[PDB]
Formats: sequence, C-alpha cells, structure tokens
Amino acid sequence: DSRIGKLLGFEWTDLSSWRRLVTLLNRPTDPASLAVFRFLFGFLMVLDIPQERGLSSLDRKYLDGLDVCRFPLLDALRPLPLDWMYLVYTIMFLGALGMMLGLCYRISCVLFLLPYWYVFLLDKTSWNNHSYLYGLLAFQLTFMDANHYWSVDGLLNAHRRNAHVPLWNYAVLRGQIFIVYFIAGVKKLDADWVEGYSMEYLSRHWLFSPFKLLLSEELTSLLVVHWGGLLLDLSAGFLLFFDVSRSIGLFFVSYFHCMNSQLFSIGMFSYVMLASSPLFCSPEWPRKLVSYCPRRLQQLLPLKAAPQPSVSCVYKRGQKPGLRHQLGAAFTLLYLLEQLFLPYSHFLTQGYNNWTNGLYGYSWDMMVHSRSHQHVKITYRDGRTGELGYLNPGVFTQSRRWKDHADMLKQYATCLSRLLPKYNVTEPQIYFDIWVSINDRFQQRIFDPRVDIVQAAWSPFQRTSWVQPLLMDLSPWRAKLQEIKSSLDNHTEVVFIADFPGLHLENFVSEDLGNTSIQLLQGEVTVELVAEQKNQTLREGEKMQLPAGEYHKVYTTSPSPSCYMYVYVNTTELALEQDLAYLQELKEKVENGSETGPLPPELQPLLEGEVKGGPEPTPLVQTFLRRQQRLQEIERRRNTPFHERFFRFLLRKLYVFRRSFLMTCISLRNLILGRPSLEQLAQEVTYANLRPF
Amino acid sequence: TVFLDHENANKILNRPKRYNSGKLEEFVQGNLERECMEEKCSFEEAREVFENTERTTEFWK
Ligand SMILES: C/C(=C\Cc1c(C)c(O)c2ccccc2c1O)CCC[C@H](C)CCC[C@H](C)CCCC(C)C
Ligand SMILES: *[C@@H]1O[C@H](CO)[C@@H](O[C@@H]2O[C@H](CO)[C@@H](O)[C@H](O)[C@H]2NC(C)=O)[C@H](O)[C@H]1NC(C)=O
Ligand SMILES: *[C@@H]1O[C@H](CO)[C@@H](O[C@@H]2O[C@H](CO)[C@@H](O)[C@H](O)[C@H]2NC(C)=O)[C@H](O)[C@H]1NC(C)=O
Ligand SMILES: *[C@@H]1O[C@H](CO)[C@@H](O[C@@H]2O[C@H](CO)[C@@H](O)[C@H](O)[C@H]2NC(C)=O)[C@H](O)[C@H]1NC(C)=O
Ligand SMILES: *[C@@H]1O[C@H](CO)[C@@H](O)[C@H](O)[C@H]1NC(C)=O
Repeated sequence: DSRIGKLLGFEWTDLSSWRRLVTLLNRPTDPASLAVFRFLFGFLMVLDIPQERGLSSLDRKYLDGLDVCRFPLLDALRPLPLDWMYLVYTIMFLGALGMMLGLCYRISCVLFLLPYWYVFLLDKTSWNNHSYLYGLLAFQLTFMDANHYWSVDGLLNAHRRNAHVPLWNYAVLRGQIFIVYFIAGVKKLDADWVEGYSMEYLSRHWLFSPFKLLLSEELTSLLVVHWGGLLLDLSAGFLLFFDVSRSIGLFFVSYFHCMNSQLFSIGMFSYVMLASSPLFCSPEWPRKLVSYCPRRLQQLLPLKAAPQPSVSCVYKRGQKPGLRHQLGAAFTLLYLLEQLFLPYSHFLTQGYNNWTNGLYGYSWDMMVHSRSHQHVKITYRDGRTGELGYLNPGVFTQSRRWKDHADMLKQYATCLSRLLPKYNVTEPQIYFDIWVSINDRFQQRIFDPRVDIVQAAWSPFQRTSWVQPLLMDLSPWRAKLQEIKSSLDNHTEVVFIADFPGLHLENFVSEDLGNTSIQLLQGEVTVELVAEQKNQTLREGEKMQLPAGEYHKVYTTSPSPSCYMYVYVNTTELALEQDLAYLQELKEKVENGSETGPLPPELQPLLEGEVKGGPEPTPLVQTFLRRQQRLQEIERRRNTPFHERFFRFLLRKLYVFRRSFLMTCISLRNLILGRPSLEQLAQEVTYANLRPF
Repeated sequence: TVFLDHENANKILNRPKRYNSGKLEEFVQGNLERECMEEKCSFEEAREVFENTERTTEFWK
C-alpha cells in the first residue's frame, strides 16, 4: 500500500536480505509482452540479414584469391572461404526464423548469437551502435524464457504454454533501453552538440518545414535538433517507467523515431527502438487487448486464459530458492553494472584512444562527431636501393575508417608491408600524411609524417606517441572562419590549414587553377618556391600570389602552430563556363528569331541534336549536349509520381532478396555436392543476377 | 593504379567532395545517390557521421 511500493513496484524490505532480493527478482509476471517483442525483433533481424549484414554483397567482399586488408579485432581471426561464410549466414537466418516462431528457442538463439558476434568481430569497419545493440539483445534473449506465449514450442510441449516468467526478464531489457537513452543523452553534454555544430545541416530538411513557420532556420537548427535531442534522450530514459508519464513519453518517442527513420538511413534501428518502447507498458497488455475482440477473431489469436504456474519462479504461500533463481539475479546485476561501466572504460584501453574516445560502436555517441578529410599521402622508401615512391590513398582496402584510428593504420601498414613485394619492392618503410578536421575546424595532421608505421610501437593499453594532439586553442576561430566562407563568390574556394612547428607542407598547384593566393591568419611561416629556390617570410595579414603549375612549400618556424588559408579559383572551369554561356546565348538568339543569318556549321549539330552524316562534334558541343541531356534526365526524375517511386523501391528490394537466396543456394550446392562444370557456374551466376522485371 | 605519380600525389588543393560527387553521379551504381548527395550535404559529411548503414556499399550497388 506504500506509495514507494506502488510507484517502483517493490518495498524497501525486499532489499533487506539476499533471499528477499532473489524472491523479488524472481516473482511471477505475465509472459505476453516479451513474446510480442521476441516476434518483432526476430522479424526485423530476418529482414535485416539480407540487407545490412551483407548477404547480397558477400560474393564481392570475401572473394577467394583477392588480396585485401582486413581489420579484425584479433589478428588470430581469419575469414573462411566464401561457401562456408554463406553457410554461416544461412545458420544466422535459420536462428532468426526460429527465434521469430519460437521453435527450439534456445538453439535458435545460440545459432543466431555465435555467428553474429563472429561476423561483428571480423571487421572493425562495420561497427555501429545499432549492430552492437542487436548483438546485446540476442545475447540477453538466449537466457530469457520468451517461448512461453505465442510459440510453436508451446504447442509441441504443453508444460511451457502460457506460463509465468521471472521478473528479471523484463528488468534486464528495461535497464538496457534506459542505459541506451541515458548514456546517449549524457554523452551529448559536449561543447560540439550544445553549440549546434554537429549535424548543423539537418534543419533544411522538408520534415522540419512546419517548425520554420514560427522559428528562423538558425534557431531551429539549435533549439529543436540539438537541445530537443538531449532533452528527449533524458525524457525517454525516465518518463516511460512512471505511470502518469507513459502516454506523453510514448507519443514523443514514437514521433522522434519516425522522424529519425525518415531523416536518416540508419536502417532497422528506429523500428527496433519503436518495438522496444511498448516494453515499459504493463506485462499483460496483449492479453487484455485480445480480450477486447469478438469471438471469431479470438478463435485464431493466442489464448486468453489466465497464465498457469511455472517452475522457474518463487511462489509465496515459503519456497526455498534453487540455483537458477539466484543466478538470474546475479546475472541481472552484473550485466547492468557492466553495461554502465563499458562506455567509460576508455581509461583502461588507451591504445585505441584518439582525438575521439575509443573505437566506434559501444559508447552510444550517435551523430556527435563529423569529419572532413582533405588529403591522404602514402610514401614508401625501398629498403634495398633507397628509392622513394608514392602509393594510391586507398589501395587494397574496402573502407575509409583507417584514416582516424592508430590501430587500423598499423594493421594497414603491416598489410602493405607483406603485400608490396609482389610488385618488385623490397622491405619498405611506410609514412602517412593525413589531413582531417572534426566539427569544422582547421585542417591539421592526425599522424606524425616522419614515423615509420611498420616499425612504430603500439600496444592496446599504452598511449601512442605518433598521434598528434587536437588543437582546441584554435576552436574560437570557428566563428571568424565561417564569415570568410560567406564573403566569397560562386567560383572562389577556400581551404584552411593549421600546421605544427617544424613540419612543412609541400603542394603542387595544378595548371588549371590559376589565380591562387596564400594568406597567413596566425603565426609566422616561410613560403618557398622551388623553381628558383626563393622563399619569403610572411607575417600576419600578408598575402602572396603563388605560381600555378609548379611546386611550393610552406615551413612553420614559430614556437607555436601557424594557421593560414589557400584561396583559389579554377580558371579552366571559369573559361569553360563562360564559353558554354556564350554558346547558350547564341543558341537562344537563333531560336527566338534573332541572328537571321545562316548558322555556323558547328552549330548545326546543336540544333539537330544528333551528329549523323557529318563531322564529329567538338568537345564543347559534346559538353553542351551532355549537360542538356543530364538536365532533362534530372527534370524527368524530379517530376515522377509517388506510386512509380514506391513500385521501383519494392522491385529493387525484391531483386536484393532474390539475389541473396539464389547465391546462397548456389553456394550450398557447391559445398555439398561439389563443383559442376565452369560454364554451368557462369550460366547460374548470370541467372541469379538477372533483374526480376 | 597501385603506385601514384610524384606530381599527382602532392595535390592538397584537389576537391574531395566535388570529385566524390562527380564520380558517384557518373558511376552507374550512383546517379540517384549522386543526385541525392548533390541535393543533400557533401558525402564527406555522411562518411564523417559514421552511423550510415553501408553508405559506401549502397552507393557502389
Ligand atoms: C541526430 C540526433 C540524434 C542521434 C540519435 C539517433 C540518430 C538515434 O536513432 C537515436 C536512437 C535512440 C536514442 C538516441 C538516438 C540519437 O541520439 C538528434 C535528434 C533529431 C530529432 C529530429 C529531434 C526532434 C525533437 C522533437 C521534434 C521534439 C521537439 C520539442 C518541441 C520543439 C516540439
Ligand atoms: C627557405 O626558407 C626555409 C625556412 O626554414 C629554409 O629551410 C629549412 O631549410 C634548411 C636548408 O634546406 C634545412 O636544413 C632545414 O631543416 C629546413 N627547416 C625545416 C624546419 O625543415 C630553406 O632552406 C630556404 N630555402 C633555401 C633555398 O635556402
Ligand atoms: C583571384 O583572387 C581572388 C580570389 O583568389 C579574386 O579576386 C577578387 O577580385 C574582385 C575584383 O573586383 C574583388 O571584388 C574581390 O574582393 C576579390 N576577392 C578577394 C580579395 O577575396 C579573384 O577570384 C581572382 N582575382 C584576379 C584579379 O584574378
Ligand atoms: C579544375 O576545374 C576543371 C574544370 O573542368 C576540372 O576538370 C575537368 O577535370 C576532370 C577531373 O576531375 C577531367 O576528367 C575533365 O576532363 C576536365 N574537364 C574538361 C577537360 O573539360 C578540374 O578537376 C578542376 N581541378 C583541377 C585540380 O584542375
Ligand atoms: C618488375 O615489376 C613488375 C611489377 O609487377 C613486374 O614486371 C615484375 O614483378 C618485375 N619484373 C622483373 C623482371 O623483375
């Protein structure tokens, strides 16, 4: 009767002793809501396996004989051949279906769990928060008794049909969702989110159009997107648990998740969170909801009778708890403590630390950092002759997350070291020079450009000495820089650079980019032209007009870092645009009746639109025709009815599913019965890739 | 294209976002993705987001 017991569902006396705590955490509860959540989660993962896990693209990702650089968490892991991987994904699909239908539930959970984590750990570049969440949910549900309501296993076994479940099944899931929301909220107490920098361009979307009717865009990008996000994180964490606030919280969270789903392309995360939101309701809502149906509907829906006793719960008359009862409470407490601690475990695993905190995926810092890379240079020195050469930025790689983490860079360096001898290169030394800015700051180096990464020292628990610190002393400049961005014309472009003392940047201005200038904002640098070996020492507020088509160098020779800017206009692009505008003006003058004289021979293809029975068109004519064709195609695309777009979307998804199933069938046949003739394989591959139509 | 030229390697002032958008639009796998990127923010911002559901894979396909 006490208000504390009514609000929180338990009295303090239940926490007096361990036995009473176990009895509280193992009290009876209705099994319906857990069953509904099981069905929704299983169905969503079944739909998600052929789309995001990569069943359709697996044939061009783990192709045999191809030399690519993987990024596994453990170097001991190695991918298996493609056929065995397809078998693993088939086991994943079977486990997901079994969880959805509740048939051999524990085996289904295990068969989904072990492959999923194996795939998740195999490639660090495919880590995201929602994949980690799906993994954690699958791990949790392996122990939970979710096969008690609306399950085929119940029909196959009467003892586990419409029976009670212990209370900790709901408690662990509620704690997980609360931890997700609360950690997401608290992580967003950073200067780059409360100030509106991260995701600043989300306020122009048409979904925010009604908000603009009362607020300006600049304020709408701060009060609504960011502050609304933080407040909604905390509110979704806390409101749903209490009785009075459930309706408003459900409405806000549902609308928030729908808007997030339509704004972003995260995938199935928003739908899974929508499925999890009802879990805070009473544990018996589906049963009483079904009770409000006519007799005919009830004949096929699950049972409406009251639940029967179970054997994995403590019933009060005294019943002595067994062993599973205690282990349930122990698992609940330890798992919740581990979930709380893991996001803040970055002070132990400092080898993975960078400008950001730890690897991406297990911190719930969703959409809080944005990065803009400017350049990536890979230099190699041959170990026998002394030659110096340059590799392509992204060779032997399938992702671009190696530009932001030291460990991935080390693995990439080792991969290059082992693979380069296939191209007549002896034992090399590899140097990296990468330019990146986070949340619209000066472009600065992220890694030391003088350190051989192959021979560099890296361990998981020790800080790296070749990761440049993030210079936040240049943070307030983000105001003034933005103003400079708004005072330029449609052709001029500006690139901001912040450089460390002693290091120098070597650049080659292309022949097209005439009218390029360098200006110093803070510090003291020396700009050297190598054609005549002449350098000028620049002070603040001085500008130099650099050569176009040669190399220059900029050296920093001050006690502190120097910030400067490159301002350029593509002269070739301007000339091409002016010539195209002149040609368009002549075409319009001819069309509207002016210029009565005969058209030039080169203009004849333009009006005709097809070069048939005549000399080949000039490059300018080709460019004009291509631009007109592209404009017409874009215009046709924009003026497209919604039903056609929806039909194309459905057809494309059907193609993806069909390709996945056919490739899996071919792989399984090859694995079981062996390999048929090569021409048959080519024909089958052609058949699988065929568009449905 | 494993080895890149000395002259072409040292080009800091080469449009990352414009080049990526042009490559995506020209590529058959893009076009619609290239058009969305042009209408939307730069693809570099999308990559910096890091939560996209295989944005590179979707653009390739
Ligand atoms: C991009 C944002 C958050 C990142 C994110 C994402 C993508 C998620 O998938 C999450 C899922 C679960 C938990 C946290 C998640 C998360 O942090 C800002 C959010 C933008 C959104 C449009 C805010 C809208 C606020 C509503 C309209 C209320 C406004 C209140 C009044 C002005 C009406
Ligand atoms: C132009 O000025 C720069 C300013 O430092 C000179 O550079 C340094 O150059 C010397 C001689 O080449 C090197 O020994 C130093 O190591 C350089 N400094 C750094 C920090 O790397 C440069 O030599 C001048 N140009 C000419 C042609 O003399
Ligand atoms: C190159 O220099 C700058 C861009 O690098 C531009 O010059 C502008 O020149 C016009 C001429 O009236 C001024 O109104 C602008 O204020 C200038 N912009 C500045 C100073 O940022 C232009 O793109 C090129 N100029 C020339 C002469 O080639
Ligand atoms: C400078 O502007 C020009 C404007 O044309 C850009 O160039 C074209 O450049 C692409 C490479 O991205 C070539 O494939 C095309 O053939 C060029 N167009 C022609 C010849 O009409 C150019 O990329 C810009 N940047 C630089 C560094 O020059
Ligand atoms: C030289 O290197 C190239 C790179 O593949 C190739 O011709 C071969 O590996 C080398 N040739 C000889 C004769 O060593």
